[PDB]
Amino acid sequence: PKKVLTGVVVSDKMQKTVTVLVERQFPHPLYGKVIKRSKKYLAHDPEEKYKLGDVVEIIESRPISKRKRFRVLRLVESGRMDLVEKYLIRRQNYESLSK
Amino acid sequence: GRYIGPVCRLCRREGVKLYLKGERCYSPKCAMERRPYPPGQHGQKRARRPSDYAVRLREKQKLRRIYGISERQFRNLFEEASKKKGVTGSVFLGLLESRLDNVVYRLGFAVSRRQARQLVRHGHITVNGRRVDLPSYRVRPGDEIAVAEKSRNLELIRQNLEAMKGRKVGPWLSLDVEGMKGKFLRLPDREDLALPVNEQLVIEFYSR
Amino acid sequence: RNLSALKRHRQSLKRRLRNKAKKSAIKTLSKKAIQLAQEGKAEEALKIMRKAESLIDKAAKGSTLHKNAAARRKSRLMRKVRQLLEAAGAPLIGGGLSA
Amino acid sequence: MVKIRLARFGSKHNPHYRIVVTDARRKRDGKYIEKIGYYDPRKTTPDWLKVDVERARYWLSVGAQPTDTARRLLRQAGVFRQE
RNA sequence: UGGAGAGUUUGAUCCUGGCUCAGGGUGAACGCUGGCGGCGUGCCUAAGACAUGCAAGUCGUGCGGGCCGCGGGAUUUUACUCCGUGGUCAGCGGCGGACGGGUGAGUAACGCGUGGGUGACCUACCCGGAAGAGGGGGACAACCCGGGGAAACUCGGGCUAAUCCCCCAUGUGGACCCGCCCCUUGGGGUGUGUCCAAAGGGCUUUGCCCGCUUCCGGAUGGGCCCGCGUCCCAUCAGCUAGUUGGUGGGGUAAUGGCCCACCAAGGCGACGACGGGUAGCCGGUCUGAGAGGAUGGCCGGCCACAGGGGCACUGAGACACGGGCCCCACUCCUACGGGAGGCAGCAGUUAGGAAUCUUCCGCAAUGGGCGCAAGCCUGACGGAGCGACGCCGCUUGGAGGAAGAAGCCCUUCGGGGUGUAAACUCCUGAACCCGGGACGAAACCCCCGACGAGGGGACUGACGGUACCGGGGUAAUAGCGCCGGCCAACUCCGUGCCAGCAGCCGCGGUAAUACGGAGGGCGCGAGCGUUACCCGGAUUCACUGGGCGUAAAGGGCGUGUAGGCGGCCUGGGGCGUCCCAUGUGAAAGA
Ligand SMILES: [Mg+2]
Ligand SMILES: [Mg+2]
Ligand SMILES: [Mg+2]
Ligand SMILES: [Mg+2]
Ligand SMILES: [Mg+2]
Ligand SMILES: [Mg+2]
Repeated sequence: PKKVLTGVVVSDKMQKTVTVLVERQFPHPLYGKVIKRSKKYLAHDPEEKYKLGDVVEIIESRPISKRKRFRVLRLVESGRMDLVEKYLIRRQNYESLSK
Repeated sequence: GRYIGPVCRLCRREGVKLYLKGERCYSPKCAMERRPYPPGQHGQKRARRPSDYAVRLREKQKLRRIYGISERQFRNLFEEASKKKGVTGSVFLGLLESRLDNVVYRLGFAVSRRQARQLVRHGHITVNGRRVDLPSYRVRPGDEIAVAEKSRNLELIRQNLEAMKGRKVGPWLSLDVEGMKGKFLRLPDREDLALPVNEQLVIEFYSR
Repeated sequence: RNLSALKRHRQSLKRRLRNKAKKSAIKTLSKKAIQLAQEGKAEEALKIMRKAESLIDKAAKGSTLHKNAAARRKSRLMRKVRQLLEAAGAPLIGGGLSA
Repeated sequence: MVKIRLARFGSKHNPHYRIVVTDARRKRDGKYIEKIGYYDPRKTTPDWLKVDVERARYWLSVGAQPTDTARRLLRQAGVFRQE
């Protein structure tokens, strides 16, 4: 069955496209503890419809670009800017890590 | 393979009578009557207090030296016995005891295991009628172990099979003396054997 | 040191040539048709399309252009032509279009 | 064109074939689509030929050609024998 | 059904802790030694270079010729010409050359593994089903006649067949545009319009066989995409312009910045981007009590490569190991203009190296390509050969045989040891000789039947005069390591911190069970040792299963970012977690 993934929209800065952060969590093969881990997907939003902070389902799809390979199936809930907030700060930590 | 050298000479060293000659090892020596001590220049100086290791060694030496099977072959049989279901110490005994060359001897067709082994190599033995020249051949229960009718003549087959006329035989064996043949009824139960040998120690020698 | 199936080469060359040839017609004729529609030509622009259509189908009879590379070409062409004609006036006479 | 054919198992001077459906192009002893029988030419056992005839009939139904010698064995187990 | 530890820091002790040994393994190599067989296995190094032979063809039942024959005819005049047939050689045309076989160079990646997606696709030959093949026309090799080149070869001119190419027809049908319906990514259905088929051959000749064409399905094989998984270095921290997305093209069988134009300004990264190193991945293999560690040779699956680098053509399929073009490096021929070539196919040579095989036999079997078949091709393969490289089986005798030869060794001079060992008696009879002698092979095919089912018949064995069976028959090979402790096995000489041993601890300075020899002893045995490498023990990277006051180890102290962790009660949800069913988990291996 075409994979269905649910995540948070963290970018509408592209035409007909959204970046979706999908968290995943599981037992660590050796050390046991349940650990989180995530991935951004670029998903197809043809009616520039879903916006920054929406939770969406993402569905395994016939390719649209190099790297566009999922389409936005539906919307789960609006608003969730905390999640976007989380991602953004984590992103800015990065400056405070080089030389 | 197989040993070939001085023998009622470990009837010695291993401390105890192995009948390896059999015929003589019954009568004023397995060499072991005249000198019940280890061989060589030192063999009757005061016994060294032997190590936990030494002990385990000699004991397996003893057991193996009884059936004159070689270390390689002995070891394979043991590993076979370990991985097999049931009490490994015993099973091993069952298995050594299933070697044709030993059974040929247990049935009395020969007076020793080394002599028995030759009768097997030289075509003098059958199993269920069909001929078999492998000492290592595994005898299973129900198998009939004949002298080869062609061999039934020789001064040896005569003498030994005659000698058996009076003789009693293994609870796990049967032997029709007249028709020069035996049956292998079941594999021997530890109790059926009277071996001068503590097998639990042998198992122990194959730990470390 | 003399493998007699370099005969395969000899034929390949002949075939290469026969193909090259068929395809050249197809291109130069399609060009011609869509050029004519770009100028709003009922009769003449379809008249030619109709030939090109045919010439393609024929090409797909054997090895040249087999398949539905055929089909692709036909589609692309009778889209192009059709649109270009309504992009000017004039609709009618003849042709391989379902009106 | 897929095939019912022989596939060599066993050992040296000890052939045992497996009767297998497989693509024509595939190596002799390679990956097959189904085992559907076996065959020991030296008949060393009572059990020297065996064929899943319902299965043989299916593959034939979908158009696999047996080797000449495969069909020999097939017939012998009565794949073709009718009414 | 599974888990052993020991030596070594001190005068002694307990503890930390490293080093070391005992076990298992190997595509090994090296030393001493070496009898037989079966089954495995054998360039780990230079993906260095390669002499020679062989490794892919086949079809005359698609077609027309050339050359060498033979035989019939027309004329009764011998020239000229028609027909039939046998060699043989290519050519046109098909199907195969994309499989099979080789290697691991590159590749850290959708390459591989595993589970999914394709409404985004392809599939020659095979099977099933529906419907067809009616007219015309053409050319290019062969062959013939010329020219250029040393050679490779090559340029022109003329003739000609076909299942070669084209045109018109028929349109079961299918393709495309537009519409409408169902369905939902480009999936079905339908209506105008347009467009698209074909090839003949054989005959046991009016009726069958091999083919051809369109289309719908099947089967097998493949492309593309996605989730998850997949080594070392952070003393590599920022990276990115087809870059990230878009709209429209192009290209493909098909999606896609795959490619292009135009617009937008984006994408990626401490959950490690980028960079560097190393590396084919897996099924498995070895080891371990297990968790784990290590590994990917043989066999099977996938990938990638074919002197190095580009690239396309042809085709169902290749961007093609034994096809093509160009650049480069090499070797060869050259009449100096130019040409030929590519063992990581089987053998084999040479180089490198500690080291790795026969220029064997056969298409008899299995499997593959073409063929209606007979058949042909097949260094795939089935065998044999070399190497104790590995595993397994077997031999070098068996029973007698002294209070116990000789020699050698010890000796408190009584004796003690090698030792039932030898001698010697009988017995058996590896080797070797004679006789017979396989299975592996019943199909294709032919006959009967009906070219079906079924029945009958014949041909065929490289291994091989081998295996195996019967008869005869000789007492017929033993080596290597070790004996201070760990670790099984002790004595005499020699030697004097020398010569030497040595895995660790340590032996040797004139009485050495530790060096060298000898007697004797322990261990294993056609082997035994050594070196290298992997796991073990090592709970010594500690998830299972470790630690940090003085043994190595708390950051000089705070603040608080990410992150990790989170009191008590109730309700929803059901992501984690748990349960049932089910699919998957190929074969090999276990
Ligand atoms: Mg010390
Ligand atoms: Mg100290
Ligand atoms: Mg000390
Ligand atoms: Mg220690
Ligand atoms: Mg510690
Ligand atoms: Mg400290």
